[PDB]
Amino acid sequence: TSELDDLALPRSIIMRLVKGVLPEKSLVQKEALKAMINSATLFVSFLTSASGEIATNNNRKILMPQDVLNALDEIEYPEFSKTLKKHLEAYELALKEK
Amino acid sequence: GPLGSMEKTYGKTVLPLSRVKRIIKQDEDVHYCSNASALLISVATELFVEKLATEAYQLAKLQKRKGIRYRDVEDVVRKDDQFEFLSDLFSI
Repeated sequence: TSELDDLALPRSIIMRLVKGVLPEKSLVQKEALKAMINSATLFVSFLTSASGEIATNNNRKILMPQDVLNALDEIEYPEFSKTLKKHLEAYELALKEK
Repeated sequence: GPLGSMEKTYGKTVLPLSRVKRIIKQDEDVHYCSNASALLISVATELFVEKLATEAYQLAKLQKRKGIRYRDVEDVVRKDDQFEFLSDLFSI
């Protein structure tokens, strides 16, 4: 879609994430990087939708950080939870400071 | 630290938040996504990319290759339950 292309996150930042978990000098071809850039967009939407449901089921209009954390269980990515909780704690800590 | 071990700053994403929010805003059912929520969604997306790249590389490695090919990414979506939500994008 032209919609996917319009929404796509920057190719270079995604490339760096990909190469970050691969051995030095591994290559990544165009069709593959593209597929992962587009997959990332669908993941944003996927997690967002599941989080918004939990907000709704809690009769809340604001999609809150705890909704995202609980959505990890619903979309079956609970292995991200410990890392996200660490970010949330640091985020709130920086916020008070800044 | 330069001459020390790598130290991550948590609470930040490498993604451009405006672009992540633009995708978030396409959801018809969401009234408002807070900034803290957007940040967590962004970091989760980083972790997702890493996960997908790792699985795709593992398949490349089994075929004695050093690089990720498109069919590697596709075979990951084809075989792995966690990537079911991508099944339409890859037309499998």
